Amino acid sequence: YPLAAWQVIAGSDIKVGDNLTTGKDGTAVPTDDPSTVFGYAVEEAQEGQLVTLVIS
Amino acid sequence: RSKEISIEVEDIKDAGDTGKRLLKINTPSGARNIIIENEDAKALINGETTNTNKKN
Repeated sequence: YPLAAWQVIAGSDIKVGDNLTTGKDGTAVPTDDPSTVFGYAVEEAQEGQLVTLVIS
Repeated sequence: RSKEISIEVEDIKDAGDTGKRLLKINTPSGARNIIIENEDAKALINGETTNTNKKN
């Protein structure tokens, strides 16, 4: 059901607007390397917390 | 929506003519054929000289 945004567990400290990629064990982590980017956060999250991100 | 968007050599808008020929080339011999214009010098570098190449 093509979603514009996902709720994904954070693998590390994510700030608002950070581009996200896969981390270890399927968690989401910040990235500065385009092509690994699958979306970006619209929420801030510590570690192991869920974070809403918009896929892009 | 894919993962990599593998561009082609001609997508690189500020590549030079020799630069694009080199990027496309597959072997060192092909690269030498692009780079060395003097046929006698090319023959020396290829380790394959005729008597005319040697005189020149």
